Amino acid sequence: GPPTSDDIFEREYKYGAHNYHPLPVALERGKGIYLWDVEGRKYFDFLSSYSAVNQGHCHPKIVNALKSQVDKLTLTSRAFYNNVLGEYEEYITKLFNYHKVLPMNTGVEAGETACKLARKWGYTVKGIQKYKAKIVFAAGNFWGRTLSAISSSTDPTSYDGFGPFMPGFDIIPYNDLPALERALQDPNVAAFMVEPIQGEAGVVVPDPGYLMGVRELCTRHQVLFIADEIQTGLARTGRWLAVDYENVRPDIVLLGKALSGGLYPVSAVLCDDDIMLTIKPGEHGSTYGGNPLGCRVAIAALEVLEEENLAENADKLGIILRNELMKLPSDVVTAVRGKGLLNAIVIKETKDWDAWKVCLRLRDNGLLAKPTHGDIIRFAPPLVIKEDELRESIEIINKTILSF
Amino acid sequence: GPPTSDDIFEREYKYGAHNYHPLPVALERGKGIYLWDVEGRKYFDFLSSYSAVNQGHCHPKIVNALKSQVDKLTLTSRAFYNNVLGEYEEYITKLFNYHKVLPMNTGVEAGETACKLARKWGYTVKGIQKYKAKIVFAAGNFWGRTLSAISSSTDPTSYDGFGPFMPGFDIIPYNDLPALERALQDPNVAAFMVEPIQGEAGVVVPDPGYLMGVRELCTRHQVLFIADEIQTGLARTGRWLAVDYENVRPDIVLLGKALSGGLYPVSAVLCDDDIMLTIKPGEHGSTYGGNPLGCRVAIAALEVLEEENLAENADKLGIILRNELMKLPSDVVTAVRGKGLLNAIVIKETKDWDAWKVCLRLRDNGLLAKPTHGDIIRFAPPLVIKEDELRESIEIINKTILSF
Ligand SMILES: Cc1[nH+]cc(COP(=O)(O)O)c(C[NH2+][C@H]2C[C@@H](C(=O)[O-])CC2C=O)c1[O-]
Ligand SMILES: Cc1[nH+]cc(COP(=O)(O)O)c(C[NH2+][C@H]2C[C@@H](C(=O)[O-])C[C@H]2C=O)c1[O-]
Repeated sequence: GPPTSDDIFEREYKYGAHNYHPLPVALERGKGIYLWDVEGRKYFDFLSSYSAVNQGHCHPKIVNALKSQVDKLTLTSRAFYNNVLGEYEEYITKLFNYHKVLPMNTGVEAGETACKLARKWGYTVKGIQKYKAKIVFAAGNFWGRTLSAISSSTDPTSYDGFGPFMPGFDIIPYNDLPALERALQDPNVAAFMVEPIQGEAGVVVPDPGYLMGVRELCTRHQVLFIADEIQTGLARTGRWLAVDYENVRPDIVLLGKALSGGLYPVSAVLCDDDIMLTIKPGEHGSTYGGNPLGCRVAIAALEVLEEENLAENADKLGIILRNELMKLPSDVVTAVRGKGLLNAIVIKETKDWDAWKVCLRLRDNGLLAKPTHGDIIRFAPPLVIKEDELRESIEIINKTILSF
Repeated sequence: GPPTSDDIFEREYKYGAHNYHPLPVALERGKGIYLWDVEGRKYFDFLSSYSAVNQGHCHPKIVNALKSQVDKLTLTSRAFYNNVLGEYEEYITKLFNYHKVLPMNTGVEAGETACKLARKWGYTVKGIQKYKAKIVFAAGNFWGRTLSAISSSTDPTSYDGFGPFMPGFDIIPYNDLPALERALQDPNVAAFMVEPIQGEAGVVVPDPGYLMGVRELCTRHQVLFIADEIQTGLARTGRWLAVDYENVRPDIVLLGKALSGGLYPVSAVLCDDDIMLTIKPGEHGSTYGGNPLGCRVAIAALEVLEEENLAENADKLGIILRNELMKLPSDVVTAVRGKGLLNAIVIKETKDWDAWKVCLRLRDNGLLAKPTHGDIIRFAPPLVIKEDELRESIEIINKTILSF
């Protein structure tokens, strides 16, 4: 065990795969909104592990839930029942007001599950001829790194080199109701999968009334509306789900990341009986999906969000953050956009700087954030952050931006 | 919170998806080789969560590793480095003697990652024209429930209804070297993915010399040999990897399940530099893949396997188990097969009994096991089980089988 930061990089370089190019910073401790590196330096976290730690790192109540259950039982597999799962299922379903939930582990798996449902329902309920069922996605979407996920990606870095692509995936522009209308003319379309705000694409927010339109068009052409809320859901945008901003009820909602508070890989797929029960016994699952340990963390993690009114906090602090960022000069920061605490800025890439360089200097001033395309820096702190703390971070941003 | 077993079933029936039909038994506690239900009844576990708990449930050293790290840091995402990952990577790679490891969460994800590597290497190193690269699998294979996984399945229950399938997946019979030779005639084949013993299919063991043949044919036609050891690896069959029985070195090995000891979803993809480095930064990953918490559990979990010589235990006890099971009457138990502590029996389905009924009666006599096709019951206890305990379980098996 080499203790120094450079030794952590070079050890991961030798023995680990080069499938990431992370911001050079070796972290050793995390608590609430703060991260510490192995030389003891302290950083505000403005990524929140793409929203996985809405509750802040190692939130005590979520930690205790984990610590309590590990001493009892962690995995039976779903060959048997465990005592915890059904309790979790009763909570999550009643919370979001859907008949049933299907538990999975990672975010991609929730997506894969939704496509399987979309398709199954397409064949069995809609009466589409077998293996002609289609799913529409939006350009800029991101929902994982499986062969299926990357088959619906408009990002060359994701799909280039990764071999024949899954058929039945059509792609239309995001934030475009005429495009959706055009596409849903084909009776073989089963679902449209879309994010209320596109995270990985650079916090792209659609025009007011987009989600209402999507809901209305889906209903009109008998097509399932799948809301991927893995990153925008669970309080970050300032509501339980980002779709709540327009009072829209998707057929299928996907949850992940914050569902655990960073303590365990837990994802969920929420839908009603007419859709969910198209999948009979033996036809879908996952070894760790619904395990006792994950479910306990999830209950705790959801309790934190509700009882600390983190949505309401996120909404109000979001406004402050954006208003301050808009005071930066238009020549340097060309855009500020977001809902709640899922915001971003676009920096003008020039001969004296880019987003990477900025993020390096932010790190040197005690703030951690990562660029997502080369001009776009994302500002997503944990939702347990308070007004003064946020105003310290903003000063760190201003300082760093104005120093170039 | 209803405390009774029937209430656990009916609550999961109402609020949870119907994608499993588990053996009616509601478990609340697990430790070593034992599981306890909510009415306080005690059961030997002869499934080991399909090999996830090789180390027994809640093994103290693995528990402590989890308990220690949760208080420190659990998830930064791979936008940054953490202090733990590279330590894990140095251990796992040196243990199995491969240059690099790519960390993922669930078993399916390791599979998906291997195909992506197989393909990428096919295009970039082998020079296959883009999107003609093929992967061969074996009939009866099982490696997850993604659209890709089920696209290579010969099981109707897995693929029927799940919409157009991934191209470039050819399927040949298992345990058939002439079939493999035939298939690898096509220069566009990139990899052959196969299990040393097929778990989900009903513990199907190939003839001695199959894996040597597979290794020799793969090498001859410049095709990657991908060994899925998610279930057979990590001591269960009586070796570090089941492939070790024939001293064969696959190009890519997949690990999972026992890599954590049931305490966390951790999978790994192990290969050398010429294959691994075909994937550049930004082109593959996973939110929870390589997280500090999972890596700490994994180190601990691998330490238990080595320092408690569980392979050596598994091998010896395996022999006893099989020898005893073969003494059962041929009229009832038509086959016994396995390596180490991954065994199974086939029951003759008749009007007086089947595998399901048997497993119900085993439950009533304090043993837990599930059938995998309707005639096949799997016997896979945790590897920390000792000779007397195993001989108590055997008496439970004999008793139950002879009572019909
Ligand atoms: C809306 C939505 N839908 C599904 C998923 C799949 O989630 P998962 O990783 O658990 O399979 C995600 C995960 N988003 C990630 C993962 C990440 C990495 O480091 O690989 C980069 C990144 C940026 O957004 C998601 O944002
Ligand atoms: C060799 C190998 N390779 C990949 C995977 C997928 O891994 P994972 O589920 O972790 O994603 C598995 C999973 N084995 C399981 C999971 C299960 C269910 O409930 O669906 C049926 C069962 C029987 O063995 C595997 O044995």
